[PDB]
Amino acid sequence: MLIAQRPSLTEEVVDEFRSRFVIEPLEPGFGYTLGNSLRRTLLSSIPGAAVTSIRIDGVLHEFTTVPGVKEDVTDLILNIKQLVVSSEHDEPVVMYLRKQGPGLVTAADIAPPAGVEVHNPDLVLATLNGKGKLEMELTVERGRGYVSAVQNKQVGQEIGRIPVDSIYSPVLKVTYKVEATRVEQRTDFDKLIVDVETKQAMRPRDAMASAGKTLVELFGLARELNIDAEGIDMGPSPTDAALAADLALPIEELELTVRSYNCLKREGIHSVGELVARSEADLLDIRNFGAKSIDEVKAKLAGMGLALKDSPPGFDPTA
Amino acid sequence: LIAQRPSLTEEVVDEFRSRFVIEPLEPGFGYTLGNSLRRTLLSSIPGAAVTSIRIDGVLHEFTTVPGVKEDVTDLILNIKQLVVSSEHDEPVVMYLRKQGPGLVTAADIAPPAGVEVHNPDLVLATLNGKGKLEMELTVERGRGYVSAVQNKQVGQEIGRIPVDSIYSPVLKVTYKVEATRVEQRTDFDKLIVDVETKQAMRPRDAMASAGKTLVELFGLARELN
Amino acid sequence: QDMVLGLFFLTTDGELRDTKGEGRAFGSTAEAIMAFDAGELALQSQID
Amino acid sequence: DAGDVLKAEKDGVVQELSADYITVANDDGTYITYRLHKFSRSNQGTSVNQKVVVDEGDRVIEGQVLADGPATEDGEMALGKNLLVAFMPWEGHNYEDA
Amino acid sequence: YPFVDYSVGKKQLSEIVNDLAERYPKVIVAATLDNLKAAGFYWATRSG
Amino acid sequence: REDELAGLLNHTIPNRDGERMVLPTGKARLFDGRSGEPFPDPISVGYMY
Amino acid sequence: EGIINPPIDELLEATDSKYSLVIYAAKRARQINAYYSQLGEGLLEYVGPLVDTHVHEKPLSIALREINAGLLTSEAI
Repeated sequence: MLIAQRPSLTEEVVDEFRSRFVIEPLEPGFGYTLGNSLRRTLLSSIPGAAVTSIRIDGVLHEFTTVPGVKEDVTDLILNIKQLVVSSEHDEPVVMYLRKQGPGLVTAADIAPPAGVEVHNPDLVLATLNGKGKLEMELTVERGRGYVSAVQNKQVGQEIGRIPVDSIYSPVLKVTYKVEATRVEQRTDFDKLIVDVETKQAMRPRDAMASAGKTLVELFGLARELNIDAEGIDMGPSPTDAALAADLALPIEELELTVRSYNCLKREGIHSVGELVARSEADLLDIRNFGAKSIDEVKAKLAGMGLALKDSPPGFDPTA
Repeated sequence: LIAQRPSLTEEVVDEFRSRFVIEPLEPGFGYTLGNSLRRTLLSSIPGAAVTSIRIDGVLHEFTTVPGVKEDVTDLILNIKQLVVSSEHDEPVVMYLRKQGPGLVTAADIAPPAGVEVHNPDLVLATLNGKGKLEMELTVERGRGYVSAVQNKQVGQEIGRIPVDSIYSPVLKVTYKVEATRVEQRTDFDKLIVDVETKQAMRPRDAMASAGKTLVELFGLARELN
Repeated sequence: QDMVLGLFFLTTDGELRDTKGEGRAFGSTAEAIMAFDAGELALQSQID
Repeated sequence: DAGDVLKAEKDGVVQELSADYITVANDDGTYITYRLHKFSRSNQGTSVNQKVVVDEGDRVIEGQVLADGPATEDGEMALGKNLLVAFMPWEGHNYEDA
Repeated sequence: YPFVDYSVGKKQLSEIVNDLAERYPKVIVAATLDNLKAAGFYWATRSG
Repeated sequence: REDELAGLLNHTIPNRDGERMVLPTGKARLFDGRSGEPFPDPISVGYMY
Repeated sequence: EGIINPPIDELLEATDSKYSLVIYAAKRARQINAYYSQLGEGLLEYVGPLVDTHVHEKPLSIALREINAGLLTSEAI
């Protein structure tokens, strides 16, 4: 069947890393079929990297306070958790923080090894007073979604290891809603609004693209059961739908040198499509050839951007 | 981080009942997919259905045909449960003709080429010795439920009776997710979708159509980059 | 009605509820929501 | 007892049957034909329409029900329908007795 | 508005609404009332 | 009597899948039509006229 | 947006009470409507609108916007 009204997706930017996408007009229903799916795929189906556990020093589990630092263990763990990192190593990778003396120990004082990066060096991790020392170790690894310290507790016991919650997913908060939008035609056509908020690393548009790709793969998994199965046909794919105005037009050219147009008219070319592809060999072999005529059929041929030997659409002439 | 991709398999419980098993999905990610598939299956699977009739000696719904045991408003309810499939995009027509005593089962219709009646056991009416039935049923293609009012044509005939159309080959869809907790030092879901259709097409075709529709819909979001 | 009930069930103590968590510290409300979506936290459990 | 259900007067065997009438051959040799209302109108503007519950070959005793009434099903009162009901508030669409 | 941090039945909600009406413009009060309505309906549906 | 209803609720004919959907407390376990996630607690269901 | 624009609190900063604001806005709306009706014919004392408008906007809304922006004055006669 034919949808008869292709939905469109439009983005709005609220902050540096906060966006609001609108999809409309969706058929009756269909605002809930792909709203929860998009939200969950965004929040749990994008790879990321994060800290798994920390080793503050040789002495800990004195949760009252870590000597030398103003804050307490829980605040330090939360500050570490706010850290955003990117990694390429499948195995866990250990980096060190070795700030000393009084002052404010921040993320820029970390010493990541090769293959990992910290995207917000300006984050503050703690404050040291009275010439204190903070010799900390951070283990970073990759994953998906939110996995708590539970499922990260290690049966093997180490004196200084403390596991922390891991926020792998780049997107931090996603919400969605649906509304009625149609007036001209019948009402009950759904408009879907999704608000996405991520972290410093990735922009919302990339997250949306990745989620869409993953869902497309997931549902192609089921569409493969019987490829010759009818569904709801969107129809006019925007790219070729727009490019049909200039790529497959029967008129070879509108404004160009009359000499070249006349030469190429009575030589086996009627629509620009027959010329766009396989251009060099056709222009060379046959009697119709030109040296500088290329300038008239290569540069000025691109009415809205086109190169030759390009695959032409509509290979069947609508005679 | 797992590098394994989800995979789908099929099992057959009856000729019109299947279980599709998808695994391994991300934790807390099976219910959403199952419900999306269920909504697509119950909403937008194309099919064919009857959309109007006309009987030899009947002018409106609220009357009765001499010789038949049912009102003309009960024959309509009886042919609304008539499961058919069509291949012509035009409004095909089939004819029902019966004479003498007996039950007018759905097997007594003479469909043209390209259309079928898939439950040749439904009882449409019963005729006595002095009764005869002659009617023509119009078959069209669509999806979802289309009311009689929407089926009214402009400037129709006096004897044309529009009928409610139910273009839906899917009967009952459900799902369930098992928390496999497979031994990979991780936890994951395993979705099982049970699909039953109304003897018009196999559940595999319905699932394929639903997947095609959902892929088309999510493609627009995929290409946002 | 049906709004007082919702805002009460939302904001109430876990007397006889299956309160899970009860000691976890979260860096923001978004992290708490992410933990709740997974079967790890209860809407009434006391957390930091 | 309401009087809106067609009841056989004398025992017999249904002779001929159609949505408009039922002719039964009584046991004492006499034949009686009952007519049924079809899409009539009641005082309140509703529709009075009687179905048939017997078949051609059946045997009927006196008092047996031969045709339903406006709101009866096989002889007994039926004013409504059985629906699968769930008790719960749902997004406020059933708020305050809706 | 300061953090509430206590069970909110009908008396508490009435006091909160009275405070909002007394201390805030009318548009903000209407917006807050609509927010409360939507959230209450949602969590009453999810209440059990 | 309520005793008979409570007792009978535990001996109904199992459905085609071999399970009884309504628990002995009279409450079933529903699913959300829109979000797809199950409702947190069992919900009372049945047939009403 | 709609009938709650401009807010009543902002409007009341330009008058004494709701009762006077009602008459103020109504008189301005009547002036605007009369200007529209007789715009084509010979010129008259009526003026306005003094703010950007829409295709077919209610004159009362324009009057309220003008009052809120502070482009009108009410005397006593």
